Amino acid sequence: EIVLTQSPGTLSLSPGETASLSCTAASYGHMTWYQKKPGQPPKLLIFATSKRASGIPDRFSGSQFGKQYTLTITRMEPEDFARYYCQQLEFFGQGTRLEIRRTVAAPSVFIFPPSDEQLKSGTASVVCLLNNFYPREAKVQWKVDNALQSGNSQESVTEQDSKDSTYSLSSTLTLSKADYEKHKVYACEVTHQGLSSPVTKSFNRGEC
Amino acid sequence: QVQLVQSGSGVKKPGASVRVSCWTSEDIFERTELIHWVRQAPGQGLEWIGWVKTVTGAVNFGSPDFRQRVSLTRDRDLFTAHMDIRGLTQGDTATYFCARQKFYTGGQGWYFDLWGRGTLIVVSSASTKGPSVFPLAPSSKSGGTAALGCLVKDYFPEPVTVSWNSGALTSGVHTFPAVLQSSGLYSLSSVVTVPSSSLGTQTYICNVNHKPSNTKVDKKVEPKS
Amino acid sequence: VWKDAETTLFCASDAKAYETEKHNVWATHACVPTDPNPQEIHLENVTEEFNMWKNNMVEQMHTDIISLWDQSLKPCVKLTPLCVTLQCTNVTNNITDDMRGELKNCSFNMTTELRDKKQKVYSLFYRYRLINCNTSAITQACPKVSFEPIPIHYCAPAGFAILKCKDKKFNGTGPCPSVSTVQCTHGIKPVVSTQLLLNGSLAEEEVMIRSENITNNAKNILVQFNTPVQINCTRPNNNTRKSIRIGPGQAFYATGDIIGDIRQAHCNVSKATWNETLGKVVKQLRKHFGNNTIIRFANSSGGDLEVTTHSFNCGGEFFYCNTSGLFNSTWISNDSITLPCRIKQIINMWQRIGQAMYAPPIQGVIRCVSNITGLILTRDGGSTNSTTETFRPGGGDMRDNWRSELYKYKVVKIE
Amino acid sequence: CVTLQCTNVTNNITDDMRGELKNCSFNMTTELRDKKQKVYSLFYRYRLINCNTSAITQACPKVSFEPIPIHYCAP
Repeated sequence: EIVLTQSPGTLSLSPGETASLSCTAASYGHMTWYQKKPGQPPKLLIFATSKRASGIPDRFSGSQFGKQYTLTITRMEPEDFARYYCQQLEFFGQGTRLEIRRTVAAPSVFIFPPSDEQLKSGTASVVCLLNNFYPREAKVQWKVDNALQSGNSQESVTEQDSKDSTYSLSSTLTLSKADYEKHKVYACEVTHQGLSSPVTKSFNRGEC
Repeated sequence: QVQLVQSGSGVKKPGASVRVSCWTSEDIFERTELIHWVRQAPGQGLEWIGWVKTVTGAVNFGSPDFRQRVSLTRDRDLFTAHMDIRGLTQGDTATYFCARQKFYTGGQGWYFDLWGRGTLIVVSSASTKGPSVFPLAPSSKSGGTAALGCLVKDYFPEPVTVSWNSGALTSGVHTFPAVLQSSGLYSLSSVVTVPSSSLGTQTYICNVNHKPSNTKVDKKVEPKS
Repeated sequence: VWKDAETTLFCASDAKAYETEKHNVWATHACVPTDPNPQEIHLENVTEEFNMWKNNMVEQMHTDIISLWDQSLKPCVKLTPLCVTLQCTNVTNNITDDMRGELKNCSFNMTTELRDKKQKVYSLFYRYRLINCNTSAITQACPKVSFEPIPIHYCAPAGFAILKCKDKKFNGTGPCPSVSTVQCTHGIKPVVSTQLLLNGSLAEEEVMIRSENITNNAKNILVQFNTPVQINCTRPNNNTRKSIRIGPGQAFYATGDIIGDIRQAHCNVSKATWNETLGKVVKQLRKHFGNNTIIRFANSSGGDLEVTTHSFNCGGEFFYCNTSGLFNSTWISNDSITLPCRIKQIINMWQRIGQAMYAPPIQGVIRCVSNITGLILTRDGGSTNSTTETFRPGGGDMRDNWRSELYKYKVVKIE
Repeated sequence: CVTLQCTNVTNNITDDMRGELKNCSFNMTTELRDKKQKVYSLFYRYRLINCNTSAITQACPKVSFEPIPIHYCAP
């Protein structure tokens, strides 16, 4: 048995709702549980299983059913959404991202040619943006002349917008000058819950 | 939970070594029995390292790998904890925290009183390099508005901070988390949502401020004519 | 009615005032005459629950035994000059003739009983110039004193009684239906040692491993043996010929001059003897952790010498014997082991409150004999691929020495 | 316990055959860290002839020693 199985890995619930997290222990013993905001250190919220720390809102409760460590966060506020981790002794859990539950939003799909400066430099960044969509969970497939490019690209997604409550994703296909020029069409296929079909945006080698 | 005063973020090379420091007030140091340490990889969860006793200096880790690689020292007189890592490797690139475990925790498990500020340690042979900024020339050939941004490529180390129009454009701006390339250099995109009808008539300057190398690059993102 | 108590202790002994040993007089003068012909009254159909880990008796005994040090650091033992920069030379000299970088013969100007009259004399560092003091360095050994654990009996408080569990295998943290009332304790010695338990009690049945949470790798693993292992510690060499006090606040403590066969000190104990006991331990462990899991032992991974090596008191002089060889092995489910040790006098006592410093050893060589009656270990742990479990020498909290005894004792109040 | 250097009987009024009152001078350090001062003291019975032992000094004000009747009552 793995010491801790924290689940789910991601939980999306609306403000005012109650979050219910489960960390399955391989053993018996008292549990501890920490908040961690982006760019911030971990922060003890609940210890000894069901004993919250000083300065922690009462809406944060804890328990355990057998080895199934239970975490309850009632009447969640907009400022109560962050990364959270369980810990049993020197071992940590899998980790959970607590997110705000919204309706499914289709991405605004844009595709951008690399600068001539970069192509002359010897490389190419072929970029496809998913602007303002939800959830961030998406399948973007690069097809260069109808050829799957996977591992030749790097993706970076923003966090849940404080106002829009959505995400944006930058997928940058990394090509050399040679490979770039060797191909013409750089089709970004965007598959997403909100979309009815893979949205295809493309452009010509070195053309706008 | 006043943060434990850690050293500043640092960049070393593969095979190098670094002492990551973390210290605090007397009271907290006297409250805590062991000083523990835990690291997180970029975009990953928590990976526990080990602990060192404030009374005896005794050490123990989650792996013999940490036993050899990581030497935890402490000084009560200076109320400070040191973490020495030798034989730095690529996988050691991560953010590190120290945490204090008070006395008399009983059988309540491992709960910590104070947590550290956080120290980013990067292990890469890559030399100091300013960013190259490439504009995302937007299409003008599907809504009323559209994204356009600058590509802050090939820079090292992190971080890099990107403003727009000298900080006049912050609304509707999506600056993307910096990502490590296989080259060993970092890259970061930063985009802003603007009217699509104003493309090619308005000027879209992004101000890329790369502090590590003190390099300030303004660049315009405009459709090609 | 079985309440408490909680808390107090009443030490005692039959040792006469003719003996001046420090622990003897802590039991003869600082405590009261004991009562020979011990007696127990077993309770009839009564079950008592013990809690060694939150036992106030351990707290009291730990505080008291530490506090007893106050008795020494007051009268004669002082925190005074000199800490003049001592300049150290090579090994001295003729008879040794030894590859020892630990015995540092360093010279300095020692102020005498006279206001401003110095004198070039020698002293000993262990481990240039200096490398001393810079802290609460508590010097002076005084005459007599002498440190060695003496049996101390603790009798029930006025109106209260001592309950003692007679369970051959007691976790010290659960119920005991086999329990008797006893006038005083069997007699608990103020054992001063790390990692190893010297001259403690023995389990009646099998090796008893106890720890508040055996899964919690911050907890110390207390391993009580069911058999003694004789450690005969001997100083191979001799020197520091007695003490030579100089003035009111001045003394020539250390060095001597006679020197001898200078070489690393050690203790003799047949390696197979405690190898047997390690066999017992790993059998207990593997039954606790997987029922068939390989048990690996390892040495210290660092820390202060006091807890890195086996620190213990012998005749007032503190020895720091490296026993890595006693751990470095793995148990899958005539030759003796010889351990390298070092003598200090600088010891960190209390919680970094000060460093006691005695000396000279006086006379020469030394012999101490104590039987190991348990160990203190600490488990590393690891992921699901940990497989074999790793234990390294623990220690750091001498209170554990009292836990190994008081786990079965519990004072009680009756109505 | 600075070495006191002793002279002859001092001086004018005595004028006495007394080898017991030894008037000896020494450098006495004052309340100031390192400021000494040549002053006189008395030995009874060269130079020195003092201390070399647990010499407990100071008489303090008041004190005064004389046996006073003390009554001891039953326990």
